[PDB]
Amino acid sequence: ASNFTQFVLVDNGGTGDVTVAPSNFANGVAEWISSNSRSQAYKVTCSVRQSSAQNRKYTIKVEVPKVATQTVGGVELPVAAWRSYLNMELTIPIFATNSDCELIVKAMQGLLKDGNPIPSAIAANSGIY
Amino acid sequence: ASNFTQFVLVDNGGTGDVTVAPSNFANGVAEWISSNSRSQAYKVTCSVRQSSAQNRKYTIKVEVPKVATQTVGGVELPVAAWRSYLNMELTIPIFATNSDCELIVKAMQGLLKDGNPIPSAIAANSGIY
Amino acid sequence: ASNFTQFVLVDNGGTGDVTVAPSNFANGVAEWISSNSRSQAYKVTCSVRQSSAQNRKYTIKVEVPKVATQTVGGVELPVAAWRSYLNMELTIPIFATNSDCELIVKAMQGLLKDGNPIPSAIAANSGIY
Amino acid sequence: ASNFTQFVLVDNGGTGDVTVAPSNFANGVAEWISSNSRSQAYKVTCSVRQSSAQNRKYTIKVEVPKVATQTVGGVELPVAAWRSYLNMELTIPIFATNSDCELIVKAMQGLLKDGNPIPSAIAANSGIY
Amino acid sequence: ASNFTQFVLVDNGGTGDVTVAPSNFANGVAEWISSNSRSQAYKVTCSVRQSSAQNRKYTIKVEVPKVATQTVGGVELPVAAWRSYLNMELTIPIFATNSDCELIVKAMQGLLKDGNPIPSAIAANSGIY
Amino acid sequence: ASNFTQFVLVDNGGTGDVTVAPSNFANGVAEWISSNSRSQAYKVTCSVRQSSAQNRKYTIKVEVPKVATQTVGGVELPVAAWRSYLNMELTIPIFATNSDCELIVKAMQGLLKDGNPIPSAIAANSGIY
Repeated sequence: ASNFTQFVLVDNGGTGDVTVAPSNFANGVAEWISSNSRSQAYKVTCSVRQSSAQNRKYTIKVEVPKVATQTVGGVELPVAAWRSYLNMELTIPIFATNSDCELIVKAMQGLLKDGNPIPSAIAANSGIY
Repeated sequence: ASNFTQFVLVDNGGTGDVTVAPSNFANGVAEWISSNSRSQAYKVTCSVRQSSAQNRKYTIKVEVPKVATQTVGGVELPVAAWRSYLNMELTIPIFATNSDCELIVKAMQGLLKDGNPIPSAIAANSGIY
Repeated sequence: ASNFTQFVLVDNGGTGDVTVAPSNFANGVAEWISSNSRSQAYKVTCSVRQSSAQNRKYTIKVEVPKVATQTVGGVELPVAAWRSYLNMELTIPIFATNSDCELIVKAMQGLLKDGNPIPSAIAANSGIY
Repeated sequence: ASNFTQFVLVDNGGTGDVTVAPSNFANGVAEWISSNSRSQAYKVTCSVRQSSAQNRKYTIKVEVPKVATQTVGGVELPVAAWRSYLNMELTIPIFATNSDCELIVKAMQGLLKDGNPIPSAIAANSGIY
Repeated sequence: ASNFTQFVLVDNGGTGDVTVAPSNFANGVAEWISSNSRSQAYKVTCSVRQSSAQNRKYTIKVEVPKVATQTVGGVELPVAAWRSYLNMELTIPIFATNSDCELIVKAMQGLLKDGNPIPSAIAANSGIY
Repeated sequence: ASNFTQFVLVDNGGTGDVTVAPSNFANGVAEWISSNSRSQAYKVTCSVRQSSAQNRKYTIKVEVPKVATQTVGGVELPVAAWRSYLNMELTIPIFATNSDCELIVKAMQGLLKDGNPIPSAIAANSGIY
């Protein structure tokens, strides 16, 4: 069941979608990037290992470019002002079955579903109030 | 209106859905828990802070329990056999607009969407290859 | 093309086969793991290195679990009652051609072919008699 | 009945097979040797012992020669230019049944089956890629 | 689709072409080798890393052997009389777009094109004058 | 056989080609540049020497400007953000003949030929996957 394929990272209704495609598999770490320069591209990485005696840990990183007032192909500095970073670590005990892992995935999807407090706060440049 | 509202963490189609409701805002950490004992409850937390002069960081955590009944000293108690922990750290520059933040949210949603490589690998107890 | 793919480790006809899938490639050690619970999963690893100026060395390991349920204090977990461990080391001089390597592989396959003394002894809980 | 018999180590169709024959059983180590010159012969050994109170351990070794003629000072001798060495150790708990042992054997056979990653890598003078 | 595929390193017009095929990806270094013994094989390696915060560096290496047969202790072995080593280091800023990288590739191709000064000098065992 | 002449570094089908012409021969090091400012020009350098007792080494350097969003004739800073560097060293044993050197040149051309993994990865801002 090979799964290292391109996918739509940002869905805009079919027109203007952001697709990321495989770009590196060194050290077993899967990497996707969009069709941009490295400084302006969307980037996704994922790897999994045995973190402890009874846990496995998925390490997932996503980089998102700032698009407002962007100059496509230009040199934008400082780097920290134009990019957002997501560092996500999912720790799963070795006892969890496929059904348990499906439940965990559903939990993450519900956490980030549109209209829910966490995505609403992030999208509104706000905290919890 | 306040964004600190209850939401469906795990959507099973209307029956058996896991709902978490606001439970604490002490020390600046927003907390949600399911309607269970603290030993067996689902948990969601979220906080935001000025990580540096020009960046803001969201810290989001979710706990998924595997419930069980444990006999301790001849008495049965509701416990969790194990818990799966999700830890998310999201750093956003202060220069990001609302549209940029919406792009970040859509990126995360597309990352965790059903059928995509990372959720498929997590549900299948496997890495990316 | 790529040989870091999933393959059938145990061929139980057409139904009930044990398939292992790539999970990790850290430190140049390829690792395959079967699906469902990690505590009960099969494991295969392989790595190759230049052991001396004139020799290359393969290190191959396989773990076969006996699946069982553990119940301690009323809490049930999926575990391996015990595991069987295979450790293989194969040394091949740099002078060996592809034909020589194919001959070595055929030698190993004939070593483990059904009806031969060593697989018969292993399958019968017996030694050489 | 007896498993200390001659068997085909390398199956080159029907003509040119490499057969090894019993030669020695000293110190509980069974040894097979192919015919013609000992300096150029194939070698297979196998022994089993109680490694711990709960484990039995098989030690299996195979030597594959590269046949050549050595000429020193005008005197010609049949020698092995070099040898490939396989060392296998398999540990099986005393609790394993005959069915469990057959499963272990099938696991090894599937490990070395043609088209699988590890035999392909060995036969192609290659690692995992 | 994966870009880790075999390719013709030396094009002789269809007969006698030197082909290298993927052979290893351990430790993040992609390796290609020709269908020969390791002692006499052609070799290509390639790796990429974040050399600094704003630059990426490709490290590309090629080995061209001059094959021979050496008598060692009265036994003839396949060796390389000598090897020619090519070492390429290519540093690219993260701000470079795909078109910029295509310009880099075209520059290298034009640099090594038949009839040009540098390849003519290399083929003629001479410098530039 | 004088060979220090201008050549097409980047071929764009005859229109828009990038030509580099001789610009310096100090210290015996041949240098080519395009018709630009030194900060924005293509630059090629080449020299050869006896590197060791049994090896000669060609040292070849190429500088490529970032063209996307370029301001022709402008002051672009930092320098490291607008230029890519190739450092290529070819080591050839003193025993190699003209035919061997032609083979080495063919190897380099095949390495960098369009459609092959290394140029594809470089042009796609990607590694090996």
